[PDB]
Amino acid sequence: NEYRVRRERNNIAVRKSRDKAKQRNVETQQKVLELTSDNDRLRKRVEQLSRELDTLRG
Amino acid sequence: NSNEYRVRRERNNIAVRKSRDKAKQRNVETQQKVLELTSDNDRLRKRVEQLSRELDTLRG
DNA sequence: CATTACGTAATGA
DNA sequence: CATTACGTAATGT
Repeated sequence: NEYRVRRERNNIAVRKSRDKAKQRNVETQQKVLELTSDNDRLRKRVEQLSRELDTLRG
Repeated sequence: NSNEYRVRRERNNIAVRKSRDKAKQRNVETQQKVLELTSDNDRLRKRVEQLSRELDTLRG
């Protein structure tokens, strides 16, 4: 009957949506980790370049 | 007290709504953090390049 | 107490 | 079809 096949299609889609949202969350936390170490390396670079500018003698 | 099953269910349904609200807010705040770090890394990269061009200009 | 998989029905327009 | 909120039950996330 149509009811059971519509329900099974949705039951499959709800699982798929949930697995996909779990995937995006892992990917988003990865992204926060990569952007944060990039941020820290860029800050080290700025500090080091600023210090050279500030102490250049010629 | 009487009907402990319904007491526990009523309290758990509260915990569940609370947990789901919090998870949504954690999700928002994480996306905002990605935005923030992305725009800050952009700013930091322009700074590295503008400092570098200044050193290049001064040294040769 | 907080967290999460499950099936369902509504939303989406 | 994809997404979301719900209440339940199991479980220590």
